[PDB]
Amino acid sequence: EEEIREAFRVFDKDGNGYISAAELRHVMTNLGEKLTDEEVDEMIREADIDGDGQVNYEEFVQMMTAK
Ligand SMILES: [Ca+2]
Ligand SMILES: [Ca+2]
Repeated sequence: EEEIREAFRVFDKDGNGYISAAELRHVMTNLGEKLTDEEVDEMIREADIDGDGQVNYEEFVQMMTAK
């Protein structure tokens, strides 16, 4: 849907394909709830399921969607 994807398009402001923790916090800002840098690091954790040291779009799905 646009909600998830298109807002994700705004989320990736640069459209680089890759999400940083800092951008997680952006999405968090969009979400209303803004967590601090500390938590943003936890965003790497919760968002980084593949374990590459980065947050990607696939993982953006894997974080919310999960399994
Ligand atoms: Ca980005
Ligand atoms: Ca990753």
